Amino acid sequence: HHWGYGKHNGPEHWHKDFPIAKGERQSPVDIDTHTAKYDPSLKPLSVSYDQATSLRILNNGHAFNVEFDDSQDKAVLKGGPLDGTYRLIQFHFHWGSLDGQGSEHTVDKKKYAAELHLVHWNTKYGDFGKAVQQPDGLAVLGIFLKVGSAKPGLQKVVDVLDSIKTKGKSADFTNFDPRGLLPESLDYWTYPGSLTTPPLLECVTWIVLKEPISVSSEQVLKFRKLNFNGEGEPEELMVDNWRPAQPLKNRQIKASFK
Ligand SMILES: O=C1NC(=O)[C@@H](c2ccccc2)S1
Ligand SMILES: [Zn+2]
Repeated sequence: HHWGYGKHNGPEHWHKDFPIAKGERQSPVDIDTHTAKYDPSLKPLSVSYDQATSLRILNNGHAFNVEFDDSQDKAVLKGGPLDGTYRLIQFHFHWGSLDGQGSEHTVDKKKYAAELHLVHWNTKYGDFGKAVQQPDGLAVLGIFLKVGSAKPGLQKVVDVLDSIKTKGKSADFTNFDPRGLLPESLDYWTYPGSLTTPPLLECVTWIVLKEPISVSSEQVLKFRKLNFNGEGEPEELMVDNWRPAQPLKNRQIKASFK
C-alpha cells in the first residue's frame, strides 16, 4: 500500500484499497455540540499513567509515534464508556500546514491546529493485532491542540524531532511522561468509530476531550519540519496528515458533562 495525504494518494483515494473507508462507523467526525447529549450513565474516566514506560519515537512516514512498553498494565485507560482495561501502546499527532487546520475531529466544524491520539488496546484480546479485529478493541483518547502558550511537557518531543526527520528513522525516547500532555479537565465526548488511517478498521471507542491544550507556534512549526519522505529523497514536508470528517450515519455522540 502507498496511501498518504497527497492529491494522488490521499483520503479521497483510500477507499479503493480499503473499501471500509465508506463504512458505517468511520472516523473522524464533526462533533455537533448542540446535538451531543449528556449521558449521566457514563462512569468516571480513569487515566492511569503513573507507571508509563516510553521506549522509542518513530517517524513512520505518516506521523511520528511515541511507543510505550505495553507488555504489562503500566499505563491504562479505564472507566468512562469503557468496560475493562485498555493498555497504552503509543501516541501520535495529526497536524496542519497552517494553524487553521490539522485536527481530524472538528467541533461545530472548527478545525484545531493539531490533534493528539493516545492509542490503547483492550487487554481482553491479548494483543493489539487481535484487538483491532474487534468492535471494542481500541480506545483512543483524542486531545485538540490550539496555538498559544507553549506546552512544557511537549518540549522533549519537539526537541527529538530533528533526529527523526525522515521516514524509517527512530530514536530512543525513554522516561517521557504522557501526563504532561493532558489538559486540566477530563470532560469528553464519546462515540463508536474507526482507525483514521488505513486499514480504517471499525474497532475504536473514541473519547475526545473538550478542553484543548495550548502549544506554541514554535512547537508546532517544528512538527512541520518533519518529512514524509525517506532519507535522501526529495523533501515532502510532513504536514496536513489528517483525514477530514466522515458521515456520522446511525451514531450518537454522548457527552460526559452538562
Ligand atoms: O487514532 C488513530 N489514528 C490513527 O492513525 C489510527 C491508527 C492506525 C494504526 C495504528 C494506530 C492508530 S487510529
Ligand atoms: Zn491518529
